[PDB]
Amino acid sequence: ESADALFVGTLDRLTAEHPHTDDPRFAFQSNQWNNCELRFTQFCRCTRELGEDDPRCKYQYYRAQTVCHEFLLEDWMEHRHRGTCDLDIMPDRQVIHMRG
Amino acid sequence: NLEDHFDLAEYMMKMHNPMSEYLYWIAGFVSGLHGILPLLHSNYYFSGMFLPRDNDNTQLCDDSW
Amino acid sequence: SIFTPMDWMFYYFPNYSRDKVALMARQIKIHFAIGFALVFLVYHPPYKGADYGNFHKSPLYWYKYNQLERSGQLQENLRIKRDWFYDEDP
Amino acid sequence: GRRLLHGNYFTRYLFGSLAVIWIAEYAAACQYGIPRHRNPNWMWSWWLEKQNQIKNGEIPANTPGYAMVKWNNEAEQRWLKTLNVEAMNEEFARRREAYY
Amino acid sequence: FYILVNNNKRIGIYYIKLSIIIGILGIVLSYIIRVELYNSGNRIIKYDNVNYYNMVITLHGLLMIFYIIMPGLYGGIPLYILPILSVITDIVLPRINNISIIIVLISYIVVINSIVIEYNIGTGWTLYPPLSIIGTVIVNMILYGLIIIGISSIISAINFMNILIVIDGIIYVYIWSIIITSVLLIISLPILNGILLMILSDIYFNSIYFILNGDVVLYQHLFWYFGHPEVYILILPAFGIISIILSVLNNKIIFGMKSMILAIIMISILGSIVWAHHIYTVGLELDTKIYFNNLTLIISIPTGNKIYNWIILYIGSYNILYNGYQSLIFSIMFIIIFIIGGITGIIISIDIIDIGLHDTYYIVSHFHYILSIGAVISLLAGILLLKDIIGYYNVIIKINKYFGLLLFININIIFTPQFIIGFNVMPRRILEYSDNIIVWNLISSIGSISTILILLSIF
Amino acid sequence: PPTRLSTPLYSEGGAFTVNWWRNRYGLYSRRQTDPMLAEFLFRQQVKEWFYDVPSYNYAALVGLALGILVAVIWRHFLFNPDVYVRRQELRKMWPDRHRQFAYAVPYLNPQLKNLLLPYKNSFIDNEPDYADYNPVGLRPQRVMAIRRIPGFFWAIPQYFFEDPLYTSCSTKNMQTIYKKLGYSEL
Amino acid sequence: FELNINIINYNYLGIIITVIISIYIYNNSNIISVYNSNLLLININIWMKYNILDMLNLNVLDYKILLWIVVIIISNEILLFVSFYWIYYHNYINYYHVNILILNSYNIVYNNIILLTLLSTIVNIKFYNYILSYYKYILSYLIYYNNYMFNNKIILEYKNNSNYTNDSVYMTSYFYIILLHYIHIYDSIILIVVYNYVNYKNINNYYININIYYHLIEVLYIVISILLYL
Amino acid sequence: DIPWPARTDWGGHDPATPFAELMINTHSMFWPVAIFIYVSAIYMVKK
Amino acid sequence: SPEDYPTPQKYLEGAPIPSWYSFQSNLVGDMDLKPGMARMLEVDKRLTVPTRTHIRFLITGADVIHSWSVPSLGIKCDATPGRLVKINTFIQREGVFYGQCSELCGTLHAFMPIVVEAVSPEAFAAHAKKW
Ligand SMILES: CCCCCCCCCCCCCCCCCC(=O)OC[C@H](COP(=O)([O-])OCC(O)COP(=O)([O-])OC[C@@H](COC(=O)CCCCCCCCCCCCCCCCC)OC(=O)CCCCCCCCCCCCCCCCC)OC(=O)CCCCCCCCCCCCCCCCC
Ligand code: HEA
Ligand code: HEA
Ligand SMILES: CCCCCCCC/C=C/CCCCCCCC(=O)OC[C@H](COP(=O)(O)OCCN)OC(=O)CCCCCCC/C=C/CCCCCCCC
Ligand code: CUA
Ligand SMILES: [O-][O-]
Ligand SMILES: [Cu+2]
Ligand SMILES: [K+]
Ligand SMILES: [Mg+2]
Repeated sequence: ESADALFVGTLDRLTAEHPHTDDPRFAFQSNQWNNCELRFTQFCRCTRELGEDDPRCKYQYYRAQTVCHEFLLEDWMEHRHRGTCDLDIMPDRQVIHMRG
Repeated sequence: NLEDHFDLAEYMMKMHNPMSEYLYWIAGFVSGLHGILPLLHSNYYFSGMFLPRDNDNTQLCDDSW
Repeated sequence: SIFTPMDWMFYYFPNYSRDKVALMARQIKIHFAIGFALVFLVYHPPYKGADYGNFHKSPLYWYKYNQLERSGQLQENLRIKRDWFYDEDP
Repeated sequence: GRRLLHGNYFTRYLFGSLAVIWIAEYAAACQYGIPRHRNPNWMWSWWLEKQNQIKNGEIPANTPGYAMVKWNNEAEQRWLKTLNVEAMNEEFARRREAYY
Repeated sequence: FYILVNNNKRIGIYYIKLSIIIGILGIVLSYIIRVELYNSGNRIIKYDNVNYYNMVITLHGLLMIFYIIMPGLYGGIPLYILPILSVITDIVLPRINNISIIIVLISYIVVINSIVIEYNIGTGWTLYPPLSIIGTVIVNMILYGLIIIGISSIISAINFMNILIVIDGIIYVYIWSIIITSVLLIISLPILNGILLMILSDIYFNSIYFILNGDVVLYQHLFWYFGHPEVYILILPAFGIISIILSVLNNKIIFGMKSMILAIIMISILGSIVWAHHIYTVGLELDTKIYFNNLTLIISIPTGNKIYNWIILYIGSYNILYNGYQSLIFSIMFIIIFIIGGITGIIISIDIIDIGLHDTYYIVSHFHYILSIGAVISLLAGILLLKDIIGYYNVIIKINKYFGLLLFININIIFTPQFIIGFNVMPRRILEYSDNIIVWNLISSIGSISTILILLSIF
Repeated sequence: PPTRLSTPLYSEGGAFTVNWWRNRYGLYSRRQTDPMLAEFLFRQQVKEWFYDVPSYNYAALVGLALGILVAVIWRHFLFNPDVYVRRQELRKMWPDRHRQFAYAVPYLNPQLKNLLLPYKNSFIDNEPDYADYNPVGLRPQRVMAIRRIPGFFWAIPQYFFEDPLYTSCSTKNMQTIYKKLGYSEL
Repeated sequence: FELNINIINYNYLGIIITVIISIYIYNNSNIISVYNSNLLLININIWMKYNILDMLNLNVLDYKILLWIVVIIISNEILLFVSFYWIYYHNYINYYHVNILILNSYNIVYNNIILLTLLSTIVNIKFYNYILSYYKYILSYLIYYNNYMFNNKIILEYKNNSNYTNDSVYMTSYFYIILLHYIHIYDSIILIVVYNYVNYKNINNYYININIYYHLIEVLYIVISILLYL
Repeated sequence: DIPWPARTDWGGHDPATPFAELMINTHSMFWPVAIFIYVSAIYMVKK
Repeated sequence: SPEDYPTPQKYLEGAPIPSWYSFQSNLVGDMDLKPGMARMLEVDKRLTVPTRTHIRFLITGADVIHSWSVPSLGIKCDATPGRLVKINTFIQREGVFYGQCSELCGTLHAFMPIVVEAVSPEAFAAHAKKW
């Protein structure tokens, strides 16, 4: 309700209420690749917590589509289904802190 | 020697054999052919003709020739 | 010295210009600091320069504004000339 | 014997440049109000909660992260078929007894 | 001997001779392009052989830049007069000078052989990936030519820099022009080599720099970090020539010699930091765009000072001296023509104007007016000034007002209409186009055939 | 500029002076083989390059250009949200990079952007305020300028109150016209 | 009175070297390329002999000319490495969160930095002896041992690395930067194998060139170590 | 919208967005300065 | 938590989440041209957009660098692989705006035109509902 409610809670909310507008974290740059990757990671984390059938995660996918072209999503969604998507590996099976 | 004073003395003193000039022009002519001959060869390879007929890739009137 | 003919600098400030090598160095340094300052003091400053209620209105602005205000031109200029798309066909 | 550069030029411009870089960065952080406290962890809240449950003993030790999600990819389904946390814990317990 | 000669003056002649030979191939390609563009339809290239057109435009650009104008203005006139201007017996590195010209010829043979033997495809002279790295072997051959050419350019740059150690007189403006171009080469070439090696790695070593998660825009940065310094490496020697001709023919001492020299130095430094005006439409950050646009407009200041210093050289000269000599006419024509090219450069420098005018024939006309007209005429004017010293004959050029007039008129008929179609708009690097752009394309084509005919009258 | 070697040249103290330049000018020189000849050549160079009035104009231009250049480089590294030198945030997924997201909004609103955006009405004839209103709040609401941009904008009147058609071309009157037809919301 | 310069009028090595280069392109066998490289080495050595024989001219400016050429070359070597560092940092935003194992910061960096430092100390001793008109036989063989160990360590690292060039631009840049350094290390072997005592001493450009080059390569490794390992 | 025959269209033509109008006017704004730079310099190309 | 994934209340109550539709736009061949079609510029599927609306165009290139150019809309954005460039537009008049690829992209760089037709918002809604 509050006028600044969107900024309150998360920076994510801003684009969730206005899907086709600039995200505060990426509005400074015309290139929106990083924006797409954040949105996909957020869809991946939603399903892990709520499942695919949850309306929330379905909307997190619509939000990802708003910024990600279909040819990228289809490829990244196949990697996710196989279990090779680097944005969805469970954190205890990551290797980012190993050997350096 | 007096003959060796000037670089390219025969040419500068206007005694050189004309064949040297002919070779230079021939070399330039061959260089030019490297743009035309492969054009003809490539056209025939992918079409069967050495050169197209103007606007033969578009619809033409019945009497067009 | 900014936008300064250095012939004038040599004439009016002879002692400051005596060492021409040092004079050249100051020329470079002064303009280097000016360029650096412009980026970080005119362009960079965040969340500044958005006070559009404080648009500077120069003495010439008011001269021309009052002239038109005195006559009806200012009212006529500000009036909306058309607020419909189609004319009515008789 | 005539000198071209500063008598201590190498150390001067090396350490000096590093000092200016560090000081300028602190100034930049202050002007933008950037949080300066280093966090070495991921911020996925649900994950950090699961990790606390493991530290509290609510979730058994060495339980994989894919044994806790509400959606599993194909490769994690393959792993779940061979997962035996109870056996893993017993094996670790045996090792400790042998060591001591 | 012929190939073994180390004489710096003989090698200078070789550079001019080879530039004319390779130039014949360059002009022929240009005629193919303009013939094709005469109307809409296919005229001399089949629709199934459109890859040949892409190769024609690619080779045209590469040959004219690296194998014709650069060997002519930085290898030809420089190797012949620089050691004389420096009152030194000969060039500092005799054996290196010999191998440089041989290297240029060998790289030319590789390129033309690749036309004949390899499949003919093109990716522009700017070899943008990923298109350049998904092509056939002809791209590999072209890369070898560029790398080999780079070796010759750098060693020649080293040769000229050594003149500072031996010069026995005063460093004239022309000598300063070559030295600064040499510096620009020493600093820009090593970066080019690196990015070219990365193109090779992706073509031949299964590297992945130019596939997803690797930024293709990276290539454009490193390429143009050499690209724009290249356009000034090609123009600065021309400026040096213009200064000598105007002073000598008008019998007037150069005015503002130190400002001329400091203008050349300034152009080089600025030209080394403005490359991204070629990358305006990629989507760079707002502040980057503003920086590059700002610094690009600054280059006009030093460039403008040189132009006005040239004008006063011609002003006030004695009337009794005959002013119809071809060298003098060409030198004057350069000022008139270069201003047109530079002003249009400033127009395209504004990025918002550039959005409309990027990859359009306006850009073509811009760099043609400077290179195809300005640089060519400067090289001609320089050779013409040295006709007695060089000693060539069997041509009617020295006093030929018809040639100068016809060349000026017809060259403008070719490229002035290309400015118009830039707001029509006709993209670059295309062969087919809409029927409503035929008029201007036709006019330019008539100009191209005419210019070629005028090249035959000199003999 | 003295013409006799007996008359000394004045030098300031510091790292760029006549004395500092003399010490280093002939380090690589084969021509300065004795004091008399060395001084003659040194003064010849100083006279030619440092006593040349127009040369100082280029000194100003190099300083200005270099100062801008150094600062734009530094600004990117220090403030641009997309330039990473530290690695903490690069070792985390995008949703977790809070410290780097803090640079975003401050960097999105530089002073000159706020100062110059109102002057779009000097480049656009129809609806120059088409993009002024934005309900989100990432950027300030924009108000059109009252005067033309100083310089080469002679085609527009010096002040927009002088222009007769300015008010009728606003996005507000255009919205009124189209809303009266039911054509569009904006 | 004599001329200031003894002009060289003719040269035929240039043709041979340029033809040798073409063979690299116009060939159907990689064995031909191996033997062609030997031809290149031979003819480049002849050019070096021409430089040594130019000593007979007793020209003071010859040392200076060659020295400044080396300066330019070193500059070109530094700028090529810069281009690789540029390629590396341009994609920095895609590093450290990918499922690859980056290199440790303990083992490789330390033993390599310690090793390359010892190489510098040997070259420094060679310079000191050069100044003192003295020679120590064992010095060159210490360099050979250092090069052998460096080659032994780099070979094992590459063979035992579990990430490949096609895995990420990070891995490609790591391998390429390390290879570029190695190539410059191998070029140092090419130069140092001929080190001997020459009685014309400090008018020999070889000695100053070796000192500069070795320092460049070691300094370049400090930059690499900070970028990649630390 | 579409190119038309024998049209100069100096600076652009038929804008359909506010930004398109901006581009045309930016070119038109600088064009007189370009003419001044050319005319003023060329007039002095003479003996 | 569920609230770490912000979603509008309407969708949480069962409202249908929108889908997306993709279509391919290809040049009309010379032999397929009709009497009135513009050669080198016509396409078989045009992009319809509403006028007097703020539209965000996100442009990328799948394989090589293309460039999406619509001169009438003042848009020339490079379709570079790896970069999803945002371009904002506000069409003011109806019509059909023709453009061409502006980055040499291979053999048929000259044969992938860009046709955008701007219609009234009421017309766009009807079109989108049917197609
Ligand atoms: C841009 C254009 C327009 C420009 C306009 C503006 C110009 C402004 C002015 C510019 C001036 C620049 C400075 C000039 C300085 C000149 C100095 C000079 O003269 O130096 C002396 C120099 C040498 O004189 P010299 O000192 O007496 O030398 C004595 C020799 O060393 C010793 O004498 P020798 O007799 O013993 O010589 C040996 C001779 C021995 O020669 C012979 O025995 C010759 C026998 C006859 C052979 C004739 C050719 C046969 C060809 C057959 C083809 C058959 C095709 C069949 C096809 C069938 C198809 C079905 O040769 C050889 O053995 C080797 C020859 C190698 C070179 C020739 C190569 C030809 C091309 C080869 C292509 C191969 C492609 C292979 C592809 C393979 C793919 C798998 O002069 C020259 O070399 C000639 C220069 C002439 C021009 C000078 C400039 C004049 C002004 C410009 C005019 C315009 C030119 C335009 C360009 C050309 C257009 C085409
Ligand atoms: C030697 C050749 C040469 C020269 C000198 C220049 C000079 C300049 N060029 Fe260049 N340019 C090219 C060759 C050259 N260019 C080529 C070949 C390309 C295309 C490459 C490709 O894309 O494939 C290109 C492309 C190119 C573009 C790309 C446009 C696009 O990609 O869409 C731009 C825009 O910034 C540009 C700008 C400039 C500027 C601002 C100058 C300045 O140097 C001009 C300076 C001169 C003047 C300004 C006139 C003289 C000065 C005065 C009369 C003083 C008074 C004037 C003022 C105060 C303004 N050039
Ligand atoms: C300096 C280099 C140079 C020169 C001289 C020319 C000269 C000419 N160019 Fe140029 N051209 C380029 C460099 C050059 N060009 C480049 C770099 C491109 C872009 C490549 C790309 O798109 O990828 C290009 C593109 C280009 C195209 C675009 C094709 C396309 O991509 O769609 C066209 C045709 O419209 C064209 C036409 C011409 C014509 C008609 C001439 C001339 O024929 C005009 C007439 C003038 C002469 C015939 C005299 C020339 C004489 C000499 C060069 C020899 C001089 C030697 C001495 C004086 C010793 N050029
Ligand atoms: C010799 C003793 C041992 C020294 C050991 C040093 C080891 C580490 C060295 C690393 C490289 C040098 C830089 C060190 C920086 C340390 C501070 C630091 O982390 O800085 C981070 C900061 C930004 O960090 P983030 O928070 O991730 O980004 C936020 C959004 N932008 O980056 C920097 O400031 C460092 C990078 C830039 C360094 C150079 C300064 C920038 C300007 C360069 C100008 C170049 C043009 C010419 C200048 C000429 C002189 C005026
Ligand atoms: Cu696609 Cu051009
Ligand atoms: O390129 O200017
Ligand atoms: Cu450029
Ligand atoms: K055509
Ligand atoms: Mg482009």
